[PDB]
Amino acid sequence: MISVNDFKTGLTISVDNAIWKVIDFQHVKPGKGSAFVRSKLRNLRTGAIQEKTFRAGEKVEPAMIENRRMQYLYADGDNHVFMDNESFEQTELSSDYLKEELNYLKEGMEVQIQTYEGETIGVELPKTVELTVTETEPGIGATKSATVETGYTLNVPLFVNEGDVLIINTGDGSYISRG
Repeated sequence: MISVNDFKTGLTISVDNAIWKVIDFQHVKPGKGSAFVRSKLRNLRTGAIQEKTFRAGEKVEPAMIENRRMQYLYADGDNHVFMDNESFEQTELSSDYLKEELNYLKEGMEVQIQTYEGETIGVELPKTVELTVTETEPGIGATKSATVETGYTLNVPLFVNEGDVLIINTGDGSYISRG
């Protein structure tokens, strides 16, 4: 493990049943005695920030995060199958893990998946996506509702027609323009 005398910005560690990144830290020398570390840690699941103190002799546990470039192949009922671009290994993720991301995912999309000791900790989508309109009122600074091919519904300009391709921001869910 990591000694209190060997910290640096950016180390990844496991402590108190969470995984964390060292954002900043101070190496403390108390008078003439035994040194310790006060660290600022970011939780790699939630983004919360907490202070943690490591005392001399403690032996902090390292954490290895795997980051993989993957392709979404297709849905298999409740299973969503992704392929590793380098190895061709397949991973199956569930709708109940991907609840919000399914508003935007479509067959063929490239994603990045992060894993810690077998657990899946994140899926990073493209920043924008192109999705077709399956339901909206016909055309005849005002908006109307539209449903796209994933089931996602959003507000769009009055000129949009069923079958149009929309460019949508995956961060805030908003309409950008037509494709």
